[PDB]
Amino acid sequence: LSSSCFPITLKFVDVCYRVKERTILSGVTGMISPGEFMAVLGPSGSGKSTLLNAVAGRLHGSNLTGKILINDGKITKQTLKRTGFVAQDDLLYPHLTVRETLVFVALLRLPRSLTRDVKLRAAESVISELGLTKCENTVVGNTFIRGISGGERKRVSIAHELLINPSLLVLDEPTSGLDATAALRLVQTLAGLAHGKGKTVVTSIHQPSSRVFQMFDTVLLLSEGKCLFVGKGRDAMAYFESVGFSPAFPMNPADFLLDLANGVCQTVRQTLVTAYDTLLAPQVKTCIEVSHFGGITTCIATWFSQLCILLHRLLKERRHESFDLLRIFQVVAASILCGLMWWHSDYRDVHDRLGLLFFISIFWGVLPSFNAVFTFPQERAIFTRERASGMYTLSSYFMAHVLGSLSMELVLPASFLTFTYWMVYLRPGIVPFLLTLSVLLLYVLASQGLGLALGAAIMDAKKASTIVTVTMLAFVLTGGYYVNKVPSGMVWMKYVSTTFYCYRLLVAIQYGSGEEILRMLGCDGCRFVEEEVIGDVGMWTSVGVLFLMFFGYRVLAYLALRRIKH
Amino acid sequence: LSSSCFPITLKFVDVCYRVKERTILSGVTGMISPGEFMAVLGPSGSGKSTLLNAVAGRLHGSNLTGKILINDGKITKQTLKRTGFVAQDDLLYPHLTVRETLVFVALLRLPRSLTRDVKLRAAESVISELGLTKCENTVVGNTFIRGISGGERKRVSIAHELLINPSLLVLDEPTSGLDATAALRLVQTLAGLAHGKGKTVVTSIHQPSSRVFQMFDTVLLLSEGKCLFVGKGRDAMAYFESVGFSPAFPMNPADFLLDLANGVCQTVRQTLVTAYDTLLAPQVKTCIEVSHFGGITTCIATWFSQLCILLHRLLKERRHESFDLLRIFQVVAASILCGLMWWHSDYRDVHDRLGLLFFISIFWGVLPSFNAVFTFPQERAIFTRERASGMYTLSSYFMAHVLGSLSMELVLPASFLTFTYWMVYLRPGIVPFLLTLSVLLLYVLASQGLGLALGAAIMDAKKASTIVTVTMLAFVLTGGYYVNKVPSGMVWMKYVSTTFYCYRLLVAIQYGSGEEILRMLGCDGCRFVEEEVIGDVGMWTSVGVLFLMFFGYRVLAYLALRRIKH
Repeated sequence: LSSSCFPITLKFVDVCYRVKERTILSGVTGMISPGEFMAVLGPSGSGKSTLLNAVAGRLHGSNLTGKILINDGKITKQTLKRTGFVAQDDLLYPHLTVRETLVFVALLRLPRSLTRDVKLRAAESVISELGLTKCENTVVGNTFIRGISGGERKRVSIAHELLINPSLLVLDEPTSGLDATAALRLVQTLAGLAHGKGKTVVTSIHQPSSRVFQMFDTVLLLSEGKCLFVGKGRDAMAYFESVGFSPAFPMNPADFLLDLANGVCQTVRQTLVTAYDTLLAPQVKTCIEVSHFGGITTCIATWFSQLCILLHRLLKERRHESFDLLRIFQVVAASILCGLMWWHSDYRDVHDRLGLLFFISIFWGVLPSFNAVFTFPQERAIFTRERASGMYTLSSYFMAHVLGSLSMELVLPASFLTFTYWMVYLRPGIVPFLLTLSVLLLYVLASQGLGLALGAAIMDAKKASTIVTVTMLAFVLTGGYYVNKVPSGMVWMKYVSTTFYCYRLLVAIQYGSGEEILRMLGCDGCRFVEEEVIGDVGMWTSVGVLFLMFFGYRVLAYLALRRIKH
Repeated sequence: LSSSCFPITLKFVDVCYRVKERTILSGVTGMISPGEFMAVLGPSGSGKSTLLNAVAGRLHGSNLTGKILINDGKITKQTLKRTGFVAQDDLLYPHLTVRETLVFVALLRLPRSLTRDVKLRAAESVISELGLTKCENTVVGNTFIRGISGGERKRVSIAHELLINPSLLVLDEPTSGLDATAALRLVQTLAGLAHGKGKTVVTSIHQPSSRVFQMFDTVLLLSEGKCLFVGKGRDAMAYFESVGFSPAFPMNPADFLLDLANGVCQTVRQTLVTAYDTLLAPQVKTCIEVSHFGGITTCIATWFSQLCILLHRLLKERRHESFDLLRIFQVVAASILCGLMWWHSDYRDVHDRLGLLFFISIFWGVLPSFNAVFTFPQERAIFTRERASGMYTLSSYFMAHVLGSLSMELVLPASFLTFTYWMVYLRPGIVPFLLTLSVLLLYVLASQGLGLALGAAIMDAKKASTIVTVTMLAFVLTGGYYVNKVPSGMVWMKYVSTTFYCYRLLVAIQYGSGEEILRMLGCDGCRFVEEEVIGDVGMWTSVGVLFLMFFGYRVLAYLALRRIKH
């Protein structure tokens, strides 16, 4: 909102940064007043992006030296309520629209003390302020999904920070990758935020155009971290002229200053360092000195409010993954092939029924585990950016993925079984169908948690697609169908198999405790119904271990995500 | 080489291009003399990239109008021996070094009449000319594999065209994506090719810097396709000044001309169109008028020379795919799991041996088919660019992929079987091992050709990874192990299965024509060795169909690639 926008007079004196002892900054000094649009200029590797991260307050410790002052005071936690940092990379969900993106951010970022209709009025007030009205119902997209323009993807990211009404806006190269005229209108917007709304905007332009440079108020030019010039942009050429450096051909003045910052001026970098420290840097240093200024029920309902908005956002986005048309075709074709190869099958052919019930165990253990290993690596960049700026606390983020995957992932196994239970002539009745559906859906969830835990432990999505393939290969081979005479050192491995407990449960639903197909076959091929259809584990032992793998593989996925800060 | 470089005086008069009736060009007229470096300026959507494609001669037909003249003559096939087009996207193989990239191109592009030591001297003469000596042993890489710089990836692509010694070099936005100083040294190189080597260079710079614009000789400025200015770049500001358009603030002169090309000059596009057609365009038009100028054994050995260089290049590149460390681990872990679950297995346990030999059939049919479906979609951009510029003719390209996949893809199945033949206690002897290895390697090749044909027919690598999964699901289910009582309408489907013929061949090698395990079991469970181990197909019928699928799936992969021009 365009009120007085409570003022921030940012100062920094003697900021020195050293990473390992490469000095990135070595004595920068300046101050940015309210209503001022500063542009930080400099070549690559000059310390532009490091000075802005120290201005924003997100490079702390003993690597940093010097003082950064917000209204003659240090950077507390109550000053970072009024500071907004727009990073260089825009991390957005591609399948949300522009209005849906900024409504969900306005419900998570703005305080809970406000009404819901107030927080939708704060999201429609940054769409019109940044000029996002014409694209507000268009999806965001990415390089694959076609969506909004490249200059409007930057305005969606500035709108994430403009929702909390910051007094200081720090942008890290916002015009990089835009056009010539989309980068001019972005600088026209950021200058209007400072001149016409009382903010303090500081940004770092990479290679300014001719009329882009005409829009800055103040310019700070860095060579390798030693700050050649601080002052008005219309006074930059007249200073370097009366130290002895004038251009020869018609230049963009932003091309002339970046020539001096390298020391490639045609007819000097250490000449301009001492020239700054004898004409201008005393005058800046006096300006630093002259300028002188619920209960336990509320934190539970805050968690359930954050979960319901995160679940509602995740369902509009992660339903193009679950119901991908190449994923539906893979289950539709498996339903037709399973229902044609075992069409009107006989329950007295025991060896064919057990290969039916084992193919269901292979297919619905390999397929949910392989898709779930991409869930957490794909959103590591969006989670880290949005958890750092408030918005959630990894308990509501994780539970919105746990609850949002019990919903989307159960539609396709339930449609597989409804199709191929009555064509394949499995055990008739409403009760054996609902027990077969209950065991299959509990197995799909217990096998999905194996991929969630491996994807959270190995945050590489390709290195973990190999470990879940080797793990599901050992689970299928010990599931109890391929090998009957297991060697003595390998009989333990079936008890950690997820496929072993689903398959033993499906045989107990279809065949019982033997003794009814023994009233169909003689024997009561005699031990072929004494090691295959009666088994070893009970029915309640097999159910309780599939529940221990449902809860246990998602506790391990939480603890894997808890250690990364990612 | 820096000789006289036989001169090309390119002319174009009244070039009009219309795609569907959007006019991209509407009457461009100019001429580029030898020893001249022209820069084509203009905003986006102005017809820069279309004028250069018409200059290079790669937009022909009736969409184009007007004349393009090379030394007062039309564009034949003998003038495109001397024209080199450097496109905007650089399509290189990431695992070759810079010297290996330009040696393989020098052996394929340069004529066969030369000696081999001459063609390595022509590849080391464009590395030093473009200044690629310091990076010549570094791999090229991409966004994933770390390699050479972004400005050196452009110099590798200019070296592809500088190998044939062209007289006319056409570059389509070469400084796009580079730095400020890497784009200056590239223009310094292209100006040295025109000024110091007698070439005719014409390029289209997107957003020139201040001193980049000082390096052009002539400038052609387009608005939407109507050519506002043709002349020297040092005379561009003085022309627009004396028609009534001077800038107000210090500008880069390339920013001022692109302002006039849009009609956004501060204080006009149709004003400058007629101003060009009344002062300069007569003067150009007179300059168009005043300027006035083995046997059948050799084509077989040319094919085998192209095959041997394409095979040698493919082995250095496609061995990081075949011997990926996550692909070796998938086969090493399957060897240990197969050798532990069937450790010292008994041949009298028939049902366990048949599940061993069927797991080998599933694993080595699913794994080569899925990897082969990415082979041809991944190189569709590099094949289309390099087949158009000579270099090969799709028969040597396809046979270098057929022969280069009988080599790399057979190492990992042969190591699987050498490990798990003697631990699993399969049939002892040198003869049954070599027959089991022969059947497995012929099955790996017949199953690899299924993925090659599906990847060449569907050039989407993700849509075809789904069809090869559905196809291999129908092949495993009809392979003869899961279902014994197949319904009557589905017994035909096993005869198109690749898995059916490998599995029937493995059972015939291990068990013979029954009758020797019937001397171990009584019966001669009686029909369990009469429908499982004796089967239906013979041994020579099963071998001849696996050969018909080896040759037949690669004829279909050739005919799929033959229709796309891609």
